Amino acid sequence: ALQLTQSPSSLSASVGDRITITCRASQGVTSALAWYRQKPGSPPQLLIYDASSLESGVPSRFSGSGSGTEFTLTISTLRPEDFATYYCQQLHFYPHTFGGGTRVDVRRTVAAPSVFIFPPSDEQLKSGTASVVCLLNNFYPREAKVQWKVDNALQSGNSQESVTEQDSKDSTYSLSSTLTLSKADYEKHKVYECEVTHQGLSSPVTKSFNRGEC
Amino acid sequence: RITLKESGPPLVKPTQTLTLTCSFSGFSLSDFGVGVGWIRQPPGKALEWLAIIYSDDDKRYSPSLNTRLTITKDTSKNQVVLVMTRVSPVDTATYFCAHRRGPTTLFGVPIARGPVNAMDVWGQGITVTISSTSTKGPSVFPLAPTAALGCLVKDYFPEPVTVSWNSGALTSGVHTFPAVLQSSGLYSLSSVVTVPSSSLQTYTCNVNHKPSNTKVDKRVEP
Amino acid sequence: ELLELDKWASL
Repeated sequence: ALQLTQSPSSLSASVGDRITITCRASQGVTSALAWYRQKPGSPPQLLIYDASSLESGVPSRFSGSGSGTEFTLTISTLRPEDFATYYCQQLHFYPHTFGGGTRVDVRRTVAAPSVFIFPPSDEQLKSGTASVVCLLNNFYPREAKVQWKVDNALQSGNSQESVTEQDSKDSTYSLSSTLTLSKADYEKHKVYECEVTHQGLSSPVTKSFNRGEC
Repeated sequence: RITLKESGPPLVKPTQTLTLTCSFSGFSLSDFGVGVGWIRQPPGKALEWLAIIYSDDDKRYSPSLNTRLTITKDTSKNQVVLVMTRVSPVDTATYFCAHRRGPTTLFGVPIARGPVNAMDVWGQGITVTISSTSTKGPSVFPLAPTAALGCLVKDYFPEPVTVSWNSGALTSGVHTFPAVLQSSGLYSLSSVVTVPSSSLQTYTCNVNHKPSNTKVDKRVEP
Repeated sequence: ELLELDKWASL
């Protein structure tokens, strides 16, 4: 159906900045568009309704413009409580589509992740499962990417990652990636590799170990 | 003042039927043009529209979900109910109900339709997890080699689990990652801490998963 | 693409 694309998907800024977010629709939605702000752990909060109407109780630094297929939200002077995720919603057609959201975090200097790789414990191996974890510590910006390799074979569908919320003093993010194998499969290989791609690295950093290598 | 609140079960099993209730106040589903809709949000994901119902009983559903959704209102109890049949793990999300204004009227005559373009008041939301899983305490494993180390808290259910270091004395350089729901229906997470490679001071992860009364202290070394 | 209009698109 209708596509509602937000740009950008992520954005870094500082208190006092003037930021703009956009939402484009694959088809005209007239003025039936709404903007919301969502702080972690809370429900979305309405800011702008009908493309440009300021919702009651909402601070005047929020403004919305556009019609048809192009909409923009602008926050003239970023306040601390504006670091959050924003969404746009279309209500001209059913179903009432939501955009993918754009995250607004605190900007700081680019910082590459300290990468560490942990092999499975012997205690876990006894249980028949092997978990290999990769840690990307204190990096910025938030976007990063982990690729697991086993004897140079690219792993896919067998890992899971999770990210911390931006640090209140570092303004950094940390990521965990767990590669999961059966003990049998784990013991059929030797080189376990975590390859990391980040904007703070000239090239990809790879951290690895040789299983059984004592 | 308008307020909505979602109620229902925090846990449901796959293939089951999930029934959610939106209890509101400050408005009536007998009031002209007023609507109540349901929106969901998988953890770390975007908002996804589910359905809406109006005071004239008009109903619409998300097309990719209309074979499993039923929305109904009880005008006299100020409630709206959403039934989702044959649920699966992708259905775990936080569920929200929200209010939609009807058109502005002047002497009982609609004069402005602009206010209907938004969902103006939302409920706090209810978290629903879909797992065929039973209460289960975690297995704690060491994550051993600034140096990094931690404790892998694996295979537990349900949430949550608390993790501290050195009984609450180590706070700096600690990162307890949000848990991931594994394909098996059990959660898993890691808590790591970064320290001066010089320090290797003892380090132990205090892990407590109340749902199962599983308490574990694991010391981690090089 | 063929979408159904909202309740108030023809008010």
